[PDB]
Amino acid sequence: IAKRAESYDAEYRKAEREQIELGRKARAEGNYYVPDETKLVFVIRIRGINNIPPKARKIMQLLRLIQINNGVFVKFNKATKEMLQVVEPYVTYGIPNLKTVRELLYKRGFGKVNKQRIALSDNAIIEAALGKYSILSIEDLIHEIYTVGPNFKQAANFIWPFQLSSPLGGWRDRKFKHFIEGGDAGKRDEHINSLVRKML
Amino acid sequence: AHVQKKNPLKNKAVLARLNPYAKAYKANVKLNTGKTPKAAGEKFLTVLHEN
Amino acid sequence: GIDIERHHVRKSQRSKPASENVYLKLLVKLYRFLARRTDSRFNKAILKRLFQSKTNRPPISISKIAALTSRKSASLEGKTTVIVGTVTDDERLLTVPKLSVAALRFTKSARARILKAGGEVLTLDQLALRAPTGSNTVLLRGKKHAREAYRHFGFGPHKHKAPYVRSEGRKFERARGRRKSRAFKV
RNA sequence: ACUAUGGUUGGAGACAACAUGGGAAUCCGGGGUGCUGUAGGCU
RNA sequence: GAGAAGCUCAGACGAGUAGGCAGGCGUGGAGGUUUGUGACGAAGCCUUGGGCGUGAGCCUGGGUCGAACAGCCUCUAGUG
RNA sequence: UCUAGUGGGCCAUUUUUGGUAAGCAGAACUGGCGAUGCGGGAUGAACCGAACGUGAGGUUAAGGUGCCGGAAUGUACGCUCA
RNA sequence: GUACGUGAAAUUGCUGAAAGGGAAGCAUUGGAAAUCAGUCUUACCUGGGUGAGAUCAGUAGUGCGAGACUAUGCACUCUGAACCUGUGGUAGGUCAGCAUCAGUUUUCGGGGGCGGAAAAAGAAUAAGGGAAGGUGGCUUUCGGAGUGUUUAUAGCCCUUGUUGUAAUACGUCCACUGGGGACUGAGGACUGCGGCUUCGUGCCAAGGAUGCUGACAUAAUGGUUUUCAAUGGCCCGUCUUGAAACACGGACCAAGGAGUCUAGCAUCUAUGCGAGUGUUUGGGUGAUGAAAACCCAUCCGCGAAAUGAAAGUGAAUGCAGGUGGGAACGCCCUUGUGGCGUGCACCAUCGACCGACCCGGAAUGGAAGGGUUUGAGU
Ligand SMILES: [Mg+2]
Ligand SMILES: [Mg+2]
Ligand SMILES: [Mg+2]
Ligand SMILES: [Mg+2]
Ligand SMILES: [Mg+2]
Ligand SMILES: [Mg+2]
Ligand SMILES: [Mg+2]
Ligand SMILES: [Mg+2]
Ligand SMILES: [Mg+2]
Ligand SMILES: [Mg+2]
Ligand SMILES: [Mg+2]
Ligand SMILES: [Mg+2]
Ligand SMILES: [Mg+2]
Ligand SMILES: [Mg+2]
Ligand SMILES: [Mg+2]
Ligand SMILES: [Mg+2]
Ligand SMILES: [Mg+2]
Ligand SMILES: [Mg+2]
Repeated sequence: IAKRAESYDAEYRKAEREQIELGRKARAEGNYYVPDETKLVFVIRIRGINNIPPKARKIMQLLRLIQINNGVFVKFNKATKEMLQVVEPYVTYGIPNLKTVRELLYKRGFGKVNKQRIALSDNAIIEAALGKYSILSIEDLIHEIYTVGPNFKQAANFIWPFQLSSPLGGWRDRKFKHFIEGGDAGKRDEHINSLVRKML
Repeated sequence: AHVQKKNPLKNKAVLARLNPYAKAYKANVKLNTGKTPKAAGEKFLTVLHEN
Repeated sequence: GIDIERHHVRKSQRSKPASENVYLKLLVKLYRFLARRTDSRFNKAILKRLFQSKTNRPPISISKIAALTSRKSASLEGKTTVIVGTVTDDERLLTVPKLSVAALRFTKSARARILKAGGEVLTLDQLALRAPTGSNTVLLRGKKHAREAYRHFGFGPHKHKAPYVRSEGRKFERARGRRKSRAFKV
C-alpha cells in the first residue's frame, strides 16, 4: 500500500510537470497548447429542499444530492453534463484539485457498508468493499477518484455523499444567481476548490 | 469498534494508520536548481501587448 | 431538510407467530436457533412458515403427498415430506403407500392410515433431529388460493369471479347485466 | 428572429438587458436539371 | 444468566388537519392470586412539602376523617 | 386484500380567454397554503430563505449593521437640496 | 349540636405574604426572598493497641476409585474464629484552579516548494532614439515676461546587454511548523489498526479524560414557590379558501352528558376438528342443592358438483396433461449473479373433461363427429 501511494505521488507530480513544460513550449513557439478537458467534477448542492420543480428534483436524487451543502464526485461526460445543465440554479460544480479530493476523503470520507454510513477510519473498510477492484487503502481510493480510474463508478458510489458544513466566511452576497453573474450557482471551474476549503 | 472519528489531518497517529507512505513522503522538492531559462518568445509577447 | 422518499420503509412480514400456543413458541425457539446457526435455506423457510396465519398455511392431504412424491421422474422415493401445516386424509385414495411425513398436525384419520401402511409421522422437532438442515427432504405447501374467498376476489365487469349472493338460482343476480336478453352481459 | 431555465435585475408600465442553454424562417447568391431494378432486343 | 417477550453492535431518519393503525394511562363490576392494606385509622378530601414518568397518570410527607380498600394475571362495561 | 376521509378549495410565477375594469370570472404549467412552525419582508395563510425530536458548540440563507436592535457613525468614486 | 357523617368547587369574610402609571393570565432566563434534600467518612477488606477464649491449615477413623459437606478427637498456638477502641487509611458531597490529552471549532502568526510575460515593475550599471524644457544658456534694461536651441550646473519618456536562477506581490501546494480562546469527555476488564521499542503480557497522543491541588460543607450546587427585569405570547371551540375578528357558542363551579346492543354481511386473525363439521329443538345422571358442569339418539344446516329458464344431463387421452417463471432439496463445477436434475405455492399460457348454446347429422333415445362461443364448473 505504501509503494502504491508513492507511485501515485510520482504520477501526479509527473503529469503536473508535463503540463508546465507543454505550456512553456507553446509560449516559446507562439502556438497554443489546449490542455485536456477535465474528466472529474465535484458537485455541491446549494439549494434547500423547498420549491424544486420535478425534473431538477429527480436529477439531484440521481446525483445523490439530497440535502443542501451535500457533495459528490461525478465523472464528466456528455450525459452528466446535460444533467448538470438542468440543475444549474440548484448546484455548483467545478474541477477539484488533489488537496480537495484527499481532504474530503480523509476528514469527511464515509463508506456505504451494507447500506450504512461508516467512517473511513481503517484501510480494511475500503478493502472489504472495493478489494475486488484492487482498491485496498484510502490512497488507492483517492487515486481512483482523482484519475477517474476504470472502477470510478464503484469507487465513487461507495463513497457516501459528503456532508459539508456551511462555508466559513459565508457565500457571496446573493447565492442564487449564476457564478458568472457574481452569484454562487452553476459551474465555477477551479473556484470549487476555494469553496470546499470553507465548507470542509 | 470505532466510538469516535479521528481526523487524520490532525491526529498524526491516525494518519500513520492510514497511508503508510506519509512517513517517506517528501514535499518541497527543489527542481529550479538549474539556470532557469525564460520561455516567452517573440510572437507571444507581440500578441500579448496588442491594442 | 433532506429529500428522502420512503416507500418500502417498514418491513411487511411477521417476525413471530400471532398464535399464543406455547408449544408453537417452543418450535419457533428451536427454529430461530437452527435458522441462525446454519446456512440452510430450509431452516429459514421453516422458521418463516411457523409465523404464518392459518389462511397462509393451507392443509395438504396424503393423496397430494403421495402424488407429488411418486412422479415418473421423481427420485423422491424414500425422502421425508415436510409441510408446516395440517396433513389431511383423502378417503378417495383407497390404498395408501408407505410415506414418511413431518407436519405440524395430522388428522386422526391421516395419522392412522399413514402408520397402517407402514409409514411414519413426525413432528417438526423430530424432523430437526433427523435432518437438521433439511437435507433430502421434500418441502411442500398446500394450495393457498383454494379457499372460498378467492372465488370472489377481483369481481368486476368481465372478471368471471363469483358474486356474493345470499341464495343461488334464477331471481338471484342472473338478469339485467348478466345476459344479452337483459340489456347487456357483464 | 424565437425560445427552456435565473435573479429582492432594470423599467410606472409597455417591454428591455444580462446569465446557463437550444436555435429558425425568408430573401439573396453559387451549383444542379433524374438516378436506379428485372427481363429481353439493337452496327 | 441477564423476563431468548432476553442480551448485544451499528446506520439513517423525526411538519402534520381530515383519516388510519399500534402501544400505553385512568374508571365501575367478575374469576384467580398476593400468611395484600386497615379503627395502632380503610375510603374520601385539603396542602403555602418530597419523588417518578415525554405524557395520559402514579407514589409519598403533613392536615382532616371514620369502615372499608388495593397490587398482579385474566373477564367485563351505562368507562374518561 | 379490506377499509377511512375526501368529492366547496385557495395563493403565487409563467401561458392565457372573457370583461371598461376589478381584491373579477374561467382554463394551462409548476410551486405552495389548506395540513407549515421557524429567520426575513415593521405588519400579513401563499413573497424571500428554509421546512421542525430534546439539547451543547460552530457556521450560514434570505435580510441586515446611526439609535430603537444583535452587527463597520466601515472603505472607494460620484450624484442629489426637494 | 338536630341549620347535625364525610364536607370538594364556584362564591365570601378575617389574617398573613406579595405585587400594582389605561386589563390580567402564559413562556424563556436569571436575581431576590422563602423553602426542600443530601446523614455522607455507613458496609466489606487490611494494618495498629490491649484483651480473653469450647482454637486453625495437613491429617486418624466412621459410600471401592476422585470431589463437597457435617460430625468424634488430635493438631494447643507468629495459625485460624467472635468482641473493644482510635476523631486510624482508602477521606465521601458542593465548588474552584491549573496541567497533560482526546473530539469539535474559532482566531493570529512563521518557514518552504512550485506557477505566471520561470510575474509586471524597480535599482545600479553600457549602448542608443526622442520631445517638454529645470530653461543651463539666449534675451524687455541695472526687476523679471516671453521667446527659441535637445543636456547644460537639472530632469523625464521609449528601446535593447549583465549582477541575474534579481527581488516583491499574487496564485497554489507542504503527510512544514508556532501560539491564543471556547464547547464537549459519550464509553467502562481485555481483545483492534498503527507507531515506538531495551523486543517484553514494555511504552504511546493508537477502538471516547485523566492527573495534580485548594476552599467550603446553617456555604455551594441542585429542586420548588412567589415576584421582578429582558425577550416573546391576540380567545378558546366551530363551520370555513381564509377567524383575533365588527362570524356563531361560551358569566362561574359541581355532578350528569353522546358510535351502543341486536339480525345479517364482508375481509383479517386465533382456536378446535377436517371430507367433514355443528353436544345446548330435545333427552339424561336429577334427588339430593343444580339456570352451571358433564353425558346421549335421530334429524337437520352448511360443506363434499356443476350447469340450464326448463325438461334434463352431469366431470381422467395422458404421471389428473403440456409450456414459462419459481420455494425447497440433491449433484457438478471451481470461486461468479454459478451450470445440471427434480420441481411445492402462485401467476401467465396451450389443451382435455362436465353443463348450456350453436351445428352438420349418418314414434322414441341422442350415441360417435364438430364449433368462432358460453358457465359463479372439473
Ligand atoms: Mg465569522
Ligand atoms: Mg447573502
Ligand atoms: Mg424568462
Ligand atoms: Mg426564486
Ligand atoms: Mg410526526
Ligand atoms: Mg356500571
Ligand atoms: Mg386515611
Ligand atoms: Mg389550592
Ligand atoms: Mg422525567
Ligand atoms: Mg356514557
Ligand atoms: Mg448594537
Ligand atoms: Mg408581541
Ligand atoms: Mg378545510
Ligand atoms: Mg378560530
Ligand atoms: Mg359562518
Ligand atoms: Mg351558525
Ligand atoms: Mg353568547
Ligand atoms: Mg363528570
